[PDB]
Amino acid sequence: IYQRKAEEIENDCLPAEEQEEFQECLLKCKGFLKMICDEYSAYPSIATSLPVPVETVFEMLDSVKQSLGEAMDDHSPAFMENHSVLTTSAIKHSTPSPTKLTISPSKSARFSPK
Amino acid sequence: MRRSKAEIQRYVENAQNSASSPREKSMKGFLFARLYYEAKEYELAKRSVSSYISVQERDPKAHRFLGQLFEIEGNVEKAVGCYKRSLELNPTQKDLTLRIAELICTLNIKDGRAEYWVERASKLFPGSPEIYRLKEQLLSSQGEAGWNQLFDLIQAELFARPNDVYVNLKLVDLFLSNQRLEEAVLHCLKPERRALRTDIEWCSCVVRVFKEYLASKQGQKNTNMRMITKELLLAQCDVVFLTLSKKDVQKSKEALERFDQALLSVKQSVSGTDASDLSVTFYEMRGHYYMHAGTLLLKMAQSCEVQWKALIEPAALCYLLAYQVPKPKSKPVKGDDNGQGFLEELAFDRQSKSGHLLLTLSHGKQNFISEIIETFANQCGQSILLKFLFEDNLSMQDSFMGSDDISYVENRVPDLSELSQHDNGSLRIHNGDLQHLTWLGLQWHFLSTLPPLRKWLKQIFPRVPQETSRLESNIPESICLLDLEVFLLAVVQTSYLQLQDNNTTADPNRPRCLPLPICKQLFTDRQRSWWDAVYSLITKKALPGTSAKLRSVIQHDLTTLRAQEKHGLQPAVLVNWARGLHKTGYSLNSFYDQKEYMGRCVHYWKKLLPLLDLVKQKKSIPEPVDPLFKHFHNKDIKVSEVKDLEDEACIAFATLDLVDGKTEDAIIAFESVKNVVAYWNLALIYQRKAEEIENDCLPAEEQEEFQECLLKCKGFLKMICDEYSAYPSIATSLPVPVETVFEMLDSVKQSLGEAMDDHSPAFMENHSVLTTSAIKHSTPSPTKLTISPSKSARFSPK
Amino acid sequence: EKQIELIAFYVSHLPQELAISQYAVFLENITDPDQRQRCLELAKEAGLDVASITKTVVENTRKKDAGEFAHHDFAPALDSGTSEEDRAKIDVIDWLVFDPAQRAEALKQSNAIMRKFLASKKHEAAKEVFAKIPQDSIAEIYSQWEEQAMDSALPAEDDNAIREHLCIRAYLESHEAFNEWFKHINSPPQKPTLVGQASFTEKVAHEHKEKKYEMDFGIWKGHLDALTSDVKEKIYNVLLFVDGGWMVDVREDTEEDPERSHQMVLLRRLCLPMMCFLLHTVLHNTKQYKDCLRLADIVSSENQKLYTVFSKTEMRNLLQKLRESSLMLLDL
Amino acid sequence: LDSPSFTEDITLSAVMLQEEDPGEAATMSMYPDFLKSFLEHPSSAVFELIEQYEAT
Repeated sequence: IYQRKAEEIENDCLPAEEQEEFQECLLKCKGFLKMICDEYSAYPSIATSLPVPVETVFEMLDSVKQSLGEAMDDHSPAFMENHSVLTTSAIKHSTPSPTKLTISPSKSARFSPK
Repeated sequence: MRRSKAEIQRYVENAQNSASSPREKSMKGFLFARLYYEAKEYELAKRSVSSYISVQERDPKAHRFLGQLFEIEGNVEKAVGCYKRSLELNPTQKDLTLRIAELICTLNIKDGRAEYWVERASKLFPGSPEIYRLKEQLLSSQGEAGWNQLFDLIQAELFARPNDVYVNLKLVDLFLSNQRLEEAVLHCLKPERRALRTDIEWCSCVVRVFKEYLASKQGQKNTNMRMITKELLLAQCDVVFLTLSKKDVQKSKEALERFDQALLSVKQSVSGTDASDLSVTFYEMRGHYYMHAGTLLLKMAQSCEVQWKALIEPAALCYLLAYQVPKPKSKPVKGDDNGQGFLEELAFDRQSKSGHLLLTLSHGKQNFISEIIETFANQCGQSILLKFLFEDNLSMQDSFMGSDDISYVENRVPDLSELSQHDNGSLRIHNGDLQHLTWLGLQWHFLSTLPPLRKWLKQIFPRVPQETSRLESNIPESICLLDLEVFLLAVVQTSYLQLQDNNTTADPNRPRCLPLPICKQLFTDRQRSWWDAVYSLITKKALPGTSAKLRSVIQHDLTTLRAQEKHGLQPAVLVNWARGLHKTGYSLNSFYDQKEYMGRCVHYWKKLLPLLDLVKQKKSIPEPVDPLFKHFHNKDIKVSEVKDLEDEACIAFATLDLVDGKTEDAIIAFESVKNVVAYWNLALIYQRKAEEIENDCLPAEEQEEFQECLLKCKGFLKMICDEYSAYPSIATSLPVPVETVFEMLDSVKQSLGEAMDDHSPAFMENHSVLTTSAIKHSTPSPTKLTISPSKSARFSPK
Repeated sequence: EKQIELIAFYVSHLPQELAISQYAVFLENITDPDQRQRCLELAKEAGLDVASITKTVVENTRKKDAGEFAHHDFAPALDSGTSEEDRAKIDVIDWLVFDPAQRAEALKQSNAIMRKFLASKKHEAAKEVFAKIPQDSIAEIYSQWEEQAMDSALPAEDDNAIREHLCIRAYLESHEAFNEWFKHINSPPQKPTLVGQASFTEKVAHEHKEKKYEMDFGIWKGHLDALTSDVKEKIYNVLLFVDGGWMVDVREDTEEDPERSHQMVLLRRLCLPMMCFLLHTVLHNTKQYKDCLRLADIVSSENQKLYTVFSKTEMRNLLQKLRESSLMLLDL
Repeated sequence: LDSPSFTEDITLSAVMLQEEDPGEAATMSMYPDFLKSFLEHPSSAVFELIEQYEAT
C-alpha cells in the first residue's frame, strides 16, 4: 500500500509538501519490510506464510533503500510511539443494503489497475 | 402605540400627587425623563432627569441620559460635561470615552483635550477605524509635524489591516500631496494590493496615479514605463468591470470609453511580432475589452434603453471576439510565478465567461455564430457596434474598436470539454466566490449537464476529506466535500427556480442567465453567510476573535445539510441531492469514491421516505420561517410521483449493496422493483458474472453457470426492449442510450450461439417462496476491529 | 373534535357570563402560541369580551393550586426548581400581555403569581414571571389612563399594583446581586504552595506564581468590593423602601382584598428578616463590622418599624450575629 | 379557465374511502360549511340560508 502511495506521488515535478509525503511513504514501506525480515530471521518457518518468496521482499527492501538514498540511514523516529488514541468502536464492515441510485457526480475513482 | 404628551403628563401628575415627599417625586424623575424622550419632548425630559439627578447625583445612567439630551440639542460642550460625569461615576463605560473623543474633535480639533480623549480611547479600542479617523483629523491640523506622525499612524494601521481601502487611499493621497509620485506608484504596484482590485475607488486611484506618472515621464524610454502601462491597462479593465457591476449604464459607457482610448494609445507601441510582456497583456486586455463591451450591450437591454433582439447579435460578436483571443503561452521561467500566472488566470476567466455566454445567446441555434460573423464581422458591423456603445462621442479613427481588425474571426462553437477546462482555470481568480460558483453551476444546469462540482471543490478545499464517518455530528471541523457539493447543488437549483418564476413574463430573446457583472444575487444572505463562514474557517482567513461566531453559524445550518432532526428541507431538494450524487457516483471509476457517493445518496433517500409517507397521507410538510433553501410550491411532490420515487430509492439501495459487494442481496432487491432501470442493472450484474466465469478452460459445471448467466442477461435485456417497444418514452428513464441495450443484446446472442433460440424455460414460474421479512438495510454501528483474515475481496474494478 | 375556528361564534350566542367562563375553560387547553393568537382574533371577530376572557383564564389557572403556604422550617431549602405546574402559571401571563389595553390587569395578576412564588422561595420562577411583563408596562398604564381624558389620579388598585411590582423588582435585584457576590466570594485565587525541597528553578517559578497570585488577588478583591457595594445598595433599597416601606399599600381607597393583604404581611415577615441576615453576612465577610452594627439602628427605626416583622427568635439570632461582629471589632 | 364536474368528485370519494368512518367524516366536513352559510346570509335572508343548508 505504501509503495503504491509513493508511486502515485512520483511525478517528475513535486511541490515540497508532496516530497515530504513521498519520503514518509517510503520510510513506512522500509519499516514494514524490515519487520518482515526481522521476523523471518527469528523464525524461518514464516517463509510458508508469506504470499511471495522471501527474495522478493529483499529485492523490494533494497529498491526502497536505493530510492531513499544513503543520507537517511541514521535517523529512525520511533515508528510506533504516537498512535495510542482511539478506543474500541466495533468497526461494522457493512455491505451496502440496496438504496436507490442517487447520482452525485464528484469523485472520479482514483484507482486505475496499473 | 406612542403615548401622547397629554397621556404622559397625566401619568406624571398622578405619579407626583401619589408621592408623599419631594424626594419621592424626584426619585421617579428618571422614568418621566425616558417617557418624555420617547415622546420627543426633550425639554421636559431634561427637567425630569435634572430633578432626578439633584436627589441621585451618583447615578451614571442619569448623567449619560442627560448627555444624550444635550447632544440632540447640539449643545456639545454640556453633553461632553454630562458624559465625563457619567464616566467618572462608572469607568466601565468604554463606549462613552469614544463618544467624548468624537464630540470634542467635532467641536474643536485644536482643543488640547482632543489628543487626551483620542489617546485614552486608543488604549480602550486598539485598531478601531473610528479612532484612526479621529487621529487622522487631529494630525491633519498640525502641518509638517502632523505629516510625519500621520505617515507613522498610516503605516501602523496598514500593518494591522493591509486590506483597508480607505487607509491605502490616504497613503497615496499623502504621497501625492508631498510630490512623491514615484512612491505612490511603488505602493500601487505592491502584490499585496491585488486584494483591493474589487474596490472601485482604489482602482480609480491607481489609474489616476499611473496616468499622472506616465504624463510626467513622457519622452523617457524606461522599462518601468512598460510595466506601469501594463498595470494601467489591468486597472482600467478592473474599473470597467466594477462600474458594470456597481454603477449605472452611463458611467459604464464612460468607463469603457476611457479603456478604449487607453488601448488605442498602447496599440502603436505593440508591434505584432514583439513577445514582450506588454504585448501579451495588450492582447489579453483586447479580449477583456470585447467581453466587457458585450456585457455593456446586455446591460443597456436590461435597463430598457434598447430591445434585447437588437443587442443579442452585437453582444454575441463581442463574446466571440473575446473567446477567440489566444491564451498567453506560459514559458515557465523558473523563479517568479506571481506575474505571468495571473494573466493566464484572467485568460481562463474570459474564455469560460465568453464561451458560456455564446452558448446562452445562441438558444441552441446551430448556425447562429455563422450568421453573426457574416452580418457583423465587417467594417459596417464595427460602425454599428461603435454607435451602440458610444453614440456620436467617438469616430472610427479615434476608437480602439473602430481601428481594430475583427474580419479574421473563426466560425468556432465553444466545446464543452474545453469549457470545463476553462472553468477550472477561472476558479483561481474568484477564490471560491459563491456568486461565481452558482453562476457556473447554472450555465451547466441550462445545458442539462451536471456541473463538475467535485473537481471545483477539490481545487478550492484541497485539505477537506471527501466524506465523514460522523453524519450525526454538527461540529464545524467535521465538514466534508460532499456537504459542500449538496450545498452548491441546492443553491444552483434554488437559483434556477427563482430565475424561472421571475422569467414567466420575460422577452423570448432575453438570455436565460445574465453575465456575472449585471446578474442579480443568485443566493440568499444566509447562504452567503454560511459559505463565507466555511470558506474563512477552512482557509484560515477568518479575522482574529470571529472564529467562535463563524462556528455557530456553520453548526446551525450543517444540521439542515445533513438532514438531521427538524431539518426543514423541501422534499424536492432531497430528491435533487440524491439524483445528483447517484449520477456523479455512478460516473466514477474509483470503488471508494462510488461507495461514498452511493452511501450519501442512500442517506438522503432514507430521510426522504418518511416525508413521502406524509405526502401520501396528504399532510403538509413543515416550512421554516427563515429557510436555508427557499420552498418552491411549483416543485412540491405530487401523490402520483411518490411511487416512482420509492422505486428510485429502492434502486439506489440495491446499487449501494452492489458497490458493497453484496451481489445476491442486490439481485433480490432489483428483481423486487420490476422497472427498466432495475432490469438494466440485473443485465449488467449477470454479464459481469459471465465475464468472471470466462477463463479459457472451464469445468462442465462452470460452463452451465456461464450459460445460465448469459440466458438471464438475455432475458432482462429482452424485457427492456419489449417495454421500450410498448412505450418509447422509457428512453428518458434508461441510464444508457437504447442503442447500447441493443448492442449488448446482440453481443449476448452471438456468445450464446444460434443453437439455443428455441428453448425458453419459463423465466419467472419457480421463485414464489419467501414471505415478508423486512430486509433491514443496516449500516454497521462501530464495533471494534476483530481481524478475521479469510475473504479476499473478489471485486477488482476492471 | 378540534374544530377551533367555529367555537368563538357559537360561544357568542351564550349569555355573557357563560360565554366568558366557557371560552376561558377552552383557552386553558391551548398551549401553542400561534393557536392562542388565532383564538383571540376569532373571539374579537365574534364580539366576545376578550379582556374578561383572558382575565378569567389567568384567574382559573392561578386558583387550580390551593396549596397552603407551607410552614417552612428554618432549613436553607435549596432553590426548588420551576415545576411544570409553575410553568403553566408563568405561560398564562402571555394571554394578558398580548393586548396593551390589559397591561394593568397583566401587572395585577403577575404580582399575585409572584407573591405565591416568593413565599415558596422559587426565585427563578418569580424572575421568569417578572420577565414576561414588558419594561414599558408602567409607562403604558399611565399613557392609557391619560388618553381616557381622566383628570383624576389612577385607580387605587393599579397604583398599589405598580408599587407592589416595584417592591418585587427591588427584592429580585437584591437577591440576584447577592447570588453574584456569593459566587464570587466563594471563588478566591489559590495561594501558590512551595514544595518543601524546591530546586532553584522551582523557587523562581514559585516567585512568578506568587506575583501572579498577588495581581489576581488584587483584581478579585477589587471586584469583590464593587459587588459588595452593589449588594449593599440593593438590599438597602428593600429595607429602606420609600414612602411607607416594602410591600405596603399607600392608597387605602381600594376594595378590601384580605387574601392579598395577608400575603403582603406574610412576605414582609419572610423576606425582610432574610434580607437583613444576608446584608449582615455580606458586611461581616467583607470585614465592614461597624456597618453590621448600624443594622440594629435600621431594624429598630420608628420610620420603617422593621422590628415588627421579626419573630422573637429571629431578633435573638440577629443580636447574636451582631455580637459576632462586635467580637471581631474588639480583636481589632 | 375551463371545466370542473367529474375528476374532483372521484378524488373526494377516493379520499373518504381511506377514512375509518366515511359517514362521520361527511358529517364533520359540513360543520364549517353550515357556519359559513349562516355568516354569509343576513338575518333578512333566513329562507335562502335554509335552502343552502338543504343544498349542503
